[PDB]
Amino acid sequence: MNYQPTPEDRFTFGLWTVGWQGRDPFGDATRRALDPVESVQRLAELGAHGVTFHDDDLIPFGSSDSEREEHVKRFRQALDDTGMKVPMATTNLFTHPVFKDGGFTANDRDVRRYALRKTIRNIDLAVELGAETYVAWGGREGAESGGAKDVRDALDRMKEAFDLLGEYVTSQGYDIRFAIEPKPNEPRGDILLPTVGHALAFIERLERPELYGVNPEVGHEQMAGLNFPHGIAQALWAGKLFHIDLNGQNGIKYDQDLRFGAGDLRAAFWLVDLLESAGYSGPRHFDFKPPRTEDFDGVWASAAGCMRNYLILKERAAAFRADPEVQEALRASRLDELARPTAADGLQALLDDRSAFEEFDVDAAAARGMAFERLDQLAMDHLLGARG
Amino acid sequence: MNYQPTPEDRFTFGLWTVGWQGRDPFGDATRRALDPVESVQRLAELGAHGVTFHDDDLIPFGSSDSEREEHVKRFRQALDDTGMKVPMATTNLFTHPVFKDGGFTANDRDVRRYALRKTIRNIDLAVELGAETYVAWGGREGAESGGAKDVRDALDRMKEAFDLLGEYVTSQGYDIRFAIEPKPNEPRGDILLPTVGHALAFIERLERPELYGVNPEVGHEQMAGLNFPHGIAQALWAGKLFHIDLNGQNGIKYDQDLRFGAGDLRAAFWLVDLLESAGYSGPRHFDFKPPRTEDFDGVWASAAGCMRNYLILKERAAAFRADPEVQEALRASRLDELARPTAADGLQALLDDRSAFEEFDVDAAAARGMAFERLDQLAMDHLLGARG
Amino acid sequence: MNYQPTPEDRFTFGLWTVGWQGRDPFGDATRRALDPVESVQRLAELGAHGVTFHDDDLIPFGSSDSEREEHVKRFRQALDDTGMKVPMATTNLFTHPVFKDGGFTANDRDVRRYALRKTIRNIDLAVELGAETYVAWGGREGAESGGAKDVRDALDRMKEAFDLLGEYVTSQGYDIRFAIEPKPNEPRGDILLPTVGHALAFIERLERPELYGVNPEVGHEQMAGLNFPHGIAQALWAGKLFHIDLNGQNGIKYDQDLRFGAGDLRAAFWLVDLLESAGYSGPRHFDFKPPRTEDFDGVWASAAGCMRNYLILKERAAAFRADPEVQEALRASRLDELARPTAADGLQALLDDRSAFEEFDVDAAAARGMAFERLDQLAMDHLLGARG
Amino acid sequence: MNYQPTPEDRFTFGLWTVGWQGRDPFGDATRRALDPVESVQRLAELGAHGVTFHDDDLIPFGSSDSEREEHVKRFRQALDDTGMKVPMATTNLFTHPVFKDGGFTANDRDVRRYALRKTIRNIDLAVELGAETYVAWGGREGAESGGAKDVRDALDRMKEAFDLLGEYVTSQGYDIRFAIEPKPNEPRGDILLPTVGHALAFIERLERPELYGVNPEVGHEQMAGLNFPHGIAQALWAGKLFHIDLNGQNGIKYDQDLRFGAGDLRAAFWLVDLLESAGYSGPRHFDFKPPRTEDFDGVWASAAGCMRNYLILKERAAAFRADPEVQEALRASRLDELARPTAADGLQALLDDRSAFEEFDVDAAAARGMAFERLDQLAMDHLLGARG
Ligand SMILES: [Mn+2]
Ligand SMILES: [Mn+2]
Ligand SMILES: [Mn+2]
Ligand SMILES: [Mn+2]
Ligand SMILES: [Mn+2]
Ligand SMILES: [Mn+2]
Ligand SMILES: [Mn+2]
Ligand SMILES: [Mn+2]
Repeated sequence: MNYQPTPEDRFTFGLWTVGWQGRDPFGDATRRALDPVESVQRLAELGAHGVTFHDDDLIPFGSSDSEREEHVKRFRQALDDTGMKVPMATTNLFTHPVFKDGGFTANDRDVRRYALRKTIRNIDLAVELGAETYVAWGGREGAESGGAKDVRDALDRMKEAFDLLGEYVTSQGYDIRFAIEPKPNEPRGDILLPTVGHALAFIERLERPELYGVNPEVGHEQMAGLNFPHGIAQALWAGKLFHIDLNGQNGIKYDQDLRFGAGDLRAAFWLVDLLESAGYSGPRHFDFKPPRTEDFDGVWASAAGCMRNYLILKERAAAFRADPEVQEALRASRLDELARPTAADGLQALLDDRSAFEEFDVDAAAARGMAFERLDQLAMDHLLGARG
Repeated sequence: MNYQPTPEDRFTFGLWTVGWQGRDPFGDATRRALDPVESVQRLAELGAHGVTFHDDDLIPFGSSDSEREEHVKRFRQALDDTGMKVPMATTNLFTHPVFKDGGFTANDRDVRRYALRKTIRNIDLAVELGAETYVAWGGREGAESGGAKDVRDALDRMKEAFDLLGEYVTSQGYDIRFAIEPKPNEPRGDILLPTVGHALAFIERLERPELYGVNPEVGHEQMAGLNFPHGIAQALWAGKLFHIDLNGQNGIKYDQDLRFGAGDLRAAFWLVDLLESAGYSGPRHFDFKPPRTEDFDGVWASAAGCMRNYLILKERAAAFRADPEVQEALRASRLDELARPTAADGLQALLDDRSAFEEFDVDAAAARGMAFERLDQLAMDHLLGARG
Repeated sequence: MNYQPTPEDRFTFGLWTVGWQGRDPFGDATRRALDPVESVQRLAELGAHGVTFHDDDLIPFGSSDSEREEHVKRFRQALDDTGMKVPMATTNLFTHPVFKDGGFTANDRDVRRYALRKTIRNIDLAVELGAETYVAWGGREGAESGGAKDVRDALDRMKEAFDLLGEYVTSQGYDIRFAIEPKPNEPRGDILLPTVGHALAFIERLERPELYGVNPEVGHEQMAGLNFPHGIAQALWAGKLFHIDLNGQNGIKYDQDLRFGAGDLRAAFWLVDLLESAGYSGPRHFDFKPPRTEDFDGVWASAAGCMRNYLILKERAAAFRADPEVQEALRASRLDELARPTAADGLQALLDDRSAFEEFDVDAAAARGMAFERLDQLAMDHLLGARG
Repeated sequence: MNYQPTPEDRFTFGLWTVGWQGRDPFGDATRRALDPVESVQRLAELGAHGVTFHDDDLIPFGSSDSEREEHVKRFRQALDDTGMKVPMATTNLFTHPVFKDGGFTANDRDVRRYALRKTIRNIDLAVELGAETYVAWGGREGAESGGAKDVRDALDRMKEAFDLLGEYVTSQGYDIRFAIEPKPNEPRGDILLPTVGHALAFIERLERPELYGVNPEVGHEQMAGLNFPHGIAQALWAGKLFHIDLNGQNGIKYDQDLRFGAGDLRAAFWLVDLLESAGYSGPRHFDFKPPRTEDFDGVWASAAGCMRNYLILKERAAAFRADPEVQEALRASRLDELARPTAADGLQALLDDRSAFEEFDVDAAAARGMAFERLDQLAMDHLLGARG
C-alpha cells in the first residue's frame, strides 16, 4: 500500500521551491544554491513530470546574451536527458529593488515599461521551451499606506499591461495563455487583486478575456481565511482554472508555503475530491518551500511528501465517492436536488404555482433535517481509512 | 465646529439597525422592540434622509393580507409625515428555520422556489415605496462541511435565481437594480460569494449583468482581513458600486456591526476620501447594531455618531486633498505618473524603445525613494487636525 | 475495525451541547428543547461517562425553591438509572440581560454581588451531585470600546470574586477546584483573560493559587490563531490542566463549536498524542453544537462522531509513538537531546567550557539538518493509516 | 501647534530599525547599511533620548577581540558626543544559520550552550554601556510541525536558560533586569510564549521571578487579533511592564513593524492613555522598519513620525481625561463603581445580604443602560480634535 508518482500524474515543481536557500526576513541562507540542472535530475528521479521557472531562476539577472544562451543550453540538455517538461513559466517582477513599488503598477512610468519588456523577453523563452501557461504573480503591486496608490489608476495600468501582453501573443501567433495568481498581502501591506474572486472579476474587463485565467494557491486564499475548494469551484464554474499551486498553510499569518497536505488537511481532501471529480487536467504544481531547518536530504523528502500526500488523498476521495453508503447519504442530504433546476418551468409557471407560496407548508419543510453531520462523519472515516 | 447632518447628506438606516433588540448567540434581548413608525420619526429628527427594510422587519412573518396592508399604511403615513424616503429594500431569507440551508441555494428545491416567491412579493412592495436598489445578502447560502454543498451546482442555482429576478423586473418594467452584498462567513461556516471580488466575478455570468452591482459592507471585507477602500476602488472601476453599507469592525472575528468610525478609523478616512473624490452619489447607508449594553438613549446616540463621524472624516479628507503641501507630496511620490498610460505609443514602439530595456538604468531608478512615509504622515496630521 | 466508546473512556457532554436549539445571531431555533432527563438517557446509550451543566440548563432561571428541588430530583433519578456521573458544573453569568456588562467585572457593584451569590448557590449544588471541578467562563467580562472598562480595576474585581469563591469552598471544606476557561472575544468585542497564557498568569496572583487551573477549549485558542497543543503543553507544564473542552473550529472567525475532529484535524491528532502521552486523567469533555441544519437524528450522530474521532486519533497517535522507525526519526531529529539539561554542570563550568564558545564550530553545527520533514511525513502516514 | 520631542520624552530606537536595509522574504536590500555612529547622530538630531542594539548590530558576527574593542570605542564616542543613552540591549539568537531550530530551545544541546555563552558576553557589554533592561525575543524558539518540538521539554530548557542568566547577573552583582518579548509566529510556524499572557505565566515558574518582566510589542499581540492596551493593563497589574516596543500593524498578517500611529490608530490612542495614566516611566522604544520603498530621507521622516504621533496622542488622551463632560460620562457609565470593592464587607456579610440575591431586583438592574456609546463618541471627538 504504496503511492509512487509517475510522470503521468503531472506533478510539477518550481525551480525556486526545492532551490529555496532558506533566507527569511530574520535569517541568512541555511543551504547552498542548487544548479537548475541538478534539480531537474533529482525531481525526475522522484517521479515528477516537469519544472517551472521565473526568468531570473534560470538566467541570473543581468547576464549577457552569451551567458543567457549557455544557461538555456545546459537546461535544455537536462530536460532532454530526463524527459521532464516545462508547462508553465513566469517573470520575477519582485526581487530587484527597481520593483520596490511594483512592476506593472509602479508609480514610475519608466519602471512600468521596463517591467513589460522584461516580461515579453521571457514569454518568447517560455514558448521556445514548450510552456502552455504563463503565470503573473504581482507580489509588489499594492501599498502599505492609503495615499501611495490610487487603486483606480493602478487597475487602469494593470489592465493596460495585460492587454499589451495579449496583443503581443496574438501578434506572434503563440499558443500560450495567461494565469494571474492572487495573494492578499506580503510582501506589500495589501496586494491588488487579493483573492481568486478579485482576479476573476478583473479578467472580465480585459480586451480579450479568453486568454486569461487564474493560478490560485492553497496558502494564499487561506491567508484571507477563505475556503480554498469553494474558490476553486468558482474558478471551475467560470471556466478559468488554467493552473493551480498546491501547498499548505496554517491559517492567517505569513505565507508559509509548507508541503502539500500540511496545513489544513481536510481542505486538502476536499480540494483533491473536486479537482478529480471536475476532471481538471492541468499540471499539479507545487509552490512550496522546504523549511530552512532542513539539509538537502530533507529538501527531497519534503518534495516527495507533496506528491505522496496528493496520491493518498486521491485514493481516499475516490473511495468516498464510490461508497454506496456515501451515495445514499448524498441523496439523504438532497445533493441530487441541488443539481436540478429550481424553475425549468419558467417564471410565469413559478408565479402561478400555489405550492411554491400560498400553499407551501413552511413548518414541514423547516422540520426536515439535512443529515449533513452523518455525511461529514462518513467523509472523515474515509479520509482516516477508518471505515466501519 | 459642529457637524450636523441634513437630509441632503443622504444618510440612511435599516429598520433592523436601531431596532436590534440585542439578542446575541449567548444572551437574551436587552431592549424592547421598536415600532417602525417610531424609528422613522426618531431618525428624521436626527437628520437622516431615509430608512431601508427587510420584508419581515416591516410586516411580521405570516401576516394576513389585511394585516399586511395595515402595516404598510401606517409606515407610509410616517414617511409622509417626516419626508423620509426608502431608497433600498431587501428580503429576509435567513431568520426562519425553513432557510437553515439557504434560500436560493438550499438543497431542497421546494425551499428554493419559496425563497424566489417571497423575494418577488417584496420587490413589488419596494417599487411601490420608491426604492431604487434591491439588496440580496445570502447569509444562509454556504456550508459548514465539504460534502453538504457542491459549489458548482450551488452557483448554477444562484445564477438561475438572479436571472429569474432580472426577468421579472424587466417584464414588469420596473426601474430597480439589484446589489449583492458579500460576507465571508457567519452564520454559515463559509458563505458563497464571500468577498466583493467573488460577487463582481459572478455578476459577469448573469444573463443581464447591467442590472446587478454590489453592496459591500465595511465590516464584512475586514472579516477576511482585506483593505475595504481597495475593494470599493475595484467596484467603482467596474462601474458596480450601486449601494454601500457603512459600519466598523475590529479585525478578523465575528461580525460586530459597530457604528461607523469605530473599528479601523484610518480605513474609514481613506474610504470617505475615495467615495467623495469618485463622486459616489448613492445613499450612505449604516448597517450597524447599537451594542446590547445600551438603552434607547444609547441607541440614538450611536446612530447620531455614525453620521457625525462620516461628516468629520469628509472635512478632514477634503482638507487633505486641498492642501498645496499634500499636492506637492503626491507629485513627489509620482501619483501623477501612475495616472498616465504606460504605453500610449503602442506595443511596437515599446518593443523598439531602447530606453525601456537595453539602455534603461535600473540602478538609478531603484535608488529613487517613493517618499510615501512623508505623504502618509501628512495624511495622519490631517486626520488628527494636527497640521503643523 | 470499530471504535466504540465506553464509560471508562471518560467522555462527557454539556447539557447545553446536544440541547442547543439552534438559535444563532441571525435565526430562530430549528429544534425543540430537550428535557435534561432525555439527554442523560440518550448520551448513556451512546457510551458517554457523564454530563455537565450550567445552573440555568438544569433549573429554569427564576424557579421557586419547590420547582428547584423537583428539577434536581428528576435529574438525580436519571443519573441513578443510567450510572452517568456529573464531574463538572458551571454558572450561567452570560444569558440574562442583567449580565450585559459582565458578572464578576460588571461596572455596577450590585450586579457583581448578585453574580457571586448566584455562583455560590450553584457550587453547593455541584458538590451535592459529586462534581470535582467548577468551571468559570466569563463570556461577558470585557468591552466593545476602550473607555468602558479600566482593565486594572476589572482584574482587581476578578481577583476579588475568585478569592471570595476560594474562601467559601475552604470554609465549607468542599473538595472542588476551579478552572477558568479563556476565550478571546465573542460575545464581547474583547474578553478579559483571552487565552490560556493570560488565565495562567492571573491565577498566580490569587490568594490560594492551588485551587485554580484552566479549562482551555480547542476552538477558543484557535480564534486567536494559536497552536492549541502548545498551549495545553504549557498548562500541563504548569500543573494546571484541570479539565479540557474538545471541539473543532475552522480558523479565526466566530466560535463554531463543531464536533471534535472537524476543524483542524492535524491539531486534533497532536492534541490527543499529548493528552495520552502526558497521562491526563480528567474528563474528555465536548463543548460543541450540532449545526442547526440537523434534526434530532443528526444531534446524536454528531455527538457520537465526537467520541469516535477521539478514539481513532488515539489509536493513530499510539501507533505513531510505538513505531520503531518513528523512534529512530525522533533520535535523528534530536528530540532525545531536547530532554537533557543544557548545563547540569552549572554556570561556572559552562563559562569555563571552551567547546561552548571559543572553540565551538558554528558552521558544522549550522550544516546539520534537523530532519523534521521526514518525521512529519511519518506522522502524516500514521494519521492517514498509509504506512508504507 | 507643534509637537517636538526632546530627550526628556524618553524616545528610543533600535539600531536595526532605521538601519533596516529592506531585505524581505521576496526582495533584495533597497538601502545601503548605515554606520551605527551615523544613526546615533541622526537620531540625536531628531530629539531621541537613546538607542538600543543587538550584539550583532554593533559588532559584526565573528569579529576578533581587537575589532570588537574598536567598534565599541567608536560607538561610545558617538554617545559622548550626543548625550544619547543606551537603556536596553538584547542578543541576536535568530539570524545565523546555527540558530535555525532555536537558541535556548534548539534540539541540539551544543547550540543551546553556545546561545547562553553568546548572551552572557553581551550582558557584560550592556552593563558597561549603562543598559538597565536586557530583552530576549526567542524568534527561533518553536516549530513548523508537531513532532519536531516536545513543548514541555522545550519549556524546561527555556526555564533552565533564564535561571542560569539570573544566576549570572546576581553573581556579578549587576543591576539589570530581563524582559521577554512575546511574538505568536514568524519566523517559526508557531513561536513559544506567543503572547504577553504566556510570558507572564512562564515568569512565575522561574527561580527568581522578580528579575524578569515583559517587553510587549504592539504589532505582535495584534498578530493574534488581541487588544494590545488590555494586555498592557494586565502586565501593569502584575507589576511586570519593564519595557515596551511601539509600532503599528494592520491586523492579522506578517509582522509589518510600521511606524507608531500607523495600523490601528484608536488602539494607539488607548495605549498612550493607559501608559500616561498608569505613570509608566520606562523608555518609549520604537521597534519599526521604514518601508523598503523609502530612501534615507524617508527613513528619518518615518522615525520622526513615530515620536510625533506619540506626542499628538498624549495631548488628545490628556484632554479627554481632563474634560469635565468626560468625567461626568465616566460616572454615568459607572467607572467609579468598577473601582470600588465588590465585597469589602467580607464573605459572611455577602451571604447574609438579602439585597444581593433574595431581594435583588434583576429587571431594574438589567434595564439600566451603560451609556458606553456616548462615552466612546466623546473619546472619538477628542482623538479627532472635533470637540463640539
Ligand atoms: Mn505562497
Ligand atoms: Mn504560488
Ligand atoms: Mn455585518
Ligand atoms: Mn450589511
Ligand atoms: Mn466555543
Ligand atoms: Mn467551552
Ligand atoms: Mn515586530
Ligand atoms: Mn520588538
